[PDB]
Amino acid sequence: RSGDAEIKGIKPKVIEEYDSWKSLMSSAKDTPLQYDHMNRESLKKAFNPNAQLIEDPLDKPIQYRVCEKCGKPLALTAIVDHLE
Amino acid sequence: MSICPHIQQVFQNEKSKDGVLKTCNAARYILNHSVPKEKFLNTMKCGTCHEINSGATFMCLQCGFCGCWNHSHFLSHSKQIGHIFGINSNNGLLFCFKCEDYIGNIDLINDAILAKYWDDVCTKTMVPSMERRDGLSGLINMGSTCFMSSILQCLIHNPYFIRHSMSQIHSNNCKVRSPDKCFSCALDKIVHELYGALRQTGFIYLLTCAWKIQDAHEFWQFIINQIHQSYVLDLPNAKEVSRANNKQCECIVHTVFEGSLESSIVCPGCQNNSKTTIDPFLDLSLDIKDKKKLYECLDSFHKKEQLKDFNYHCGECNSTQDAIKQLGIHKLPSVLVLQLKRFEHLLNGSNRKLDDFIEFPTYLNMKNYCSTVPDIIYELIGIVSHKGTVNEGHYIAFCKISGGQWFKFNDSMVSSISQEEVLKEQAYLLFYTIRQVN
Amino acid sequence: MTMDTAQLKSQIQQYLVESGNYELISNELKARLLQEGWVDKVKDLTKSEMNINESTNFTQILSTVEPKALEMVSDSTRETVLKQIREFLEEIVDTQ
Amino acid sequence: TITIDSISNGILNNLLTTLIQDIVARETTQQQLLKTRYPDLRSYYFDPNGSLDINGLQK
Ligand SMILES: [Zn+2]
Ligand SMILES: [Zn+2]
Ligand SMILES: [Zn+2]
Ligand SMILES: [Zn+2]
Ligand SMILES: [Zn+2]
Ligand SMILES: [Zn+2]
Ligand SMILES: [Zn+2]
Repeated sequence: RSGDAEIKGIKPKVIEEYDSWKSLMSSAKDTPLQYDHMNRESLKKAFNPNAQLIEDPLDKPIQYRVCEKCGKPLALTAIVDHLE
Repeated sequence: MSICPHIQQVFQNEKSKDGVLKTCNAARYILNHSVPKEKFLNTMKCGTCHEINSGATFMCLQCGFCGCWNHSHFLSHSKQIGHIFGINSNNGLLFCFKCEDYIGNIDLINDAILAKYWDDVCTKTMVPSMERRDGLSGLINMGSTCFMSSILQCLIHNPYFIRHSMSQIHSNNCKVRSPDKCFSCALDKIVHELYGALRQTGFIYLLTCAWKIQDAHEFWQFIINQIHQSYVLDLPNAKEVSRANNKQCECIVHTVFEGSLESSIVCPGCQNNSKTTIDPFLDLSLDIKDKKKLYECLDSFHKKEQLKDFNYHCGECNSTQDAIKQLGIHKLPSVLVLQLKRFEHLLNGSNRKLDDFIEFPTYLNMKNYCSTVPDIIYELIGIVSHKGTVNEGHYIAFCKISGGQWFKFNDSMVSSISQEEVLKEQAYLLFYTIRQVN
Repeated sequence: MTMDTAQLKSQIQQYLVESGNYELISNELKARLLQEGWVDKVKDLTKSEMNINESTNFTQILSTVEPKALEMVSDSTRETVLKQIREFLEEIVDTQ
Repeated sequence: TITIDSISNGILNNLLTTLIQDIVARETTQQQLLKTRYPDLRSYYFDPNGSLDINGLQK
């Protein structure tokens, strides 16, 4: 064990156990919402199964627009329903 | 303030535009719906150097390449192949490699999920006005109502409650549909005024619902329970009402603020652990007497105490040894609400307010306060303090809005204030929102 | 015969990800940086530099924030996390 | 040539720079949006002496 040691290769013992970004789309379609930094195994144990989660809740301001007719502030995903 | 002229050039062609938006929507979709390993190896591996996280990694708009920043490999690609736009795979923001800057000021790109409906959207809805964009506004007292308004401020700057309200969830399901009859509705009106253009009409309409039924904590429990009623009342049948009352409610309150405690009572003599219980909470009341740090109060809350209970005989073994009781968190909420118990009521009939300054962190770790552990970190976003005596006093809220800037709400007065000043508050309620879970 | 060092460094990073350990390292680091106030410090510094340089341009701004952001990382965090990476690398690599 | 030290420092630096770049991206983009959305953008008022509200006013 030595930080200064030249690395020869990967341990052969370890080795035993082993391109478009767009090609990810079909696995993503089958994959539920994922968080950068909230571990699912741990949200299963420590949090209520039906818990809401907003990761980095303050890292951007709330994305909304305001209805010109009635002044209501609408979440992006509420806008199309509110109009149509 | 200019706007990348290169993406403007692409938007002239109507077909090339829709390719850009379809792609932005796809990348962002993939980024929200890939498992860590997948993400690392397929959105943060560099096409050229094959390093993971060589700084930011950009997913090309026009092809499948991904290129790192620290070695200018996306820049190279943009120069070599002429593909000058990439999405940052940590955040889905779009970079122009000729401007050497992010394109953040184009609403259509920001709101790309609405691309198919854009001409409708952008003519029939406006961006929020400068004054209302962070919901900042005093709420006048008008009759010993700072315990109401200060609670309300933390609520209407709560990311979960804002999202819920602006999502129109309640509006589209409410049966009572009346600000003067229904609480959730009244709160909806306040969000309307503070974030849109309709600024006490909502808060006015909130005392009128209170006409139909001093401590800010009691009002917190009061108001969230009302919100929960309103949800129960909108439910389509008796069966769902039973569930939401007796089993698992799925309303905003019960999926944001509710945790549960394990209350373990064990008898030394024979380890009988039978008065052990799992009890819901919507906040935690901590003792602060002769304490100086929130973590000490949590240690207190969590430590084994002896139950002084005359003249107890272990149901199971007859031992007169005090039962050992310990509290631990069995399930944590997304927003943890802490009450420091400052208003000590006395057997002699009087009251005390404890003024002890309790130090509290901007990031709180609850890992040691659970029960059978990895880091479980919350971010302070709200504080309510009490000024004055038990008799005549007021309440003041403090909220951390987006960006990291803190404000102070003193009835009509709203005022900027530093994080360093907020931390020196004599805190009463503390609102912490879940931030990281290892 | 020697190996491509560039290609080896990549495979090493790849074993870290496959084993689960890259997520651990990454998460220990963020949790550490978050609790020492570094994220909030990096955000303040960015704002200061935007004010000073009267620019929101990412590249310009990054150039002045990044070098200082790295210095602000504490020794405890830097040391702790390097220890952790090192031990993970010992499981993976052979050494001449 | 590569050593345990070279590689570990590499990995730490990759992580740190990535994260720094993320934080800065979000701040500058947010501020770019705000300045473009509101050509007349006024920061909210600050007062050392605790007296002036977000628009430099009082009760
Ligand atoms: Zn409308
Ligand atoms: Zn450009
Ligand atoms: Zn590269
Ligand atoms: Zn390309
Ligand atoms: Zn209603
Ligand atoms: Zn409920
Ligand atoms: Zn017993």
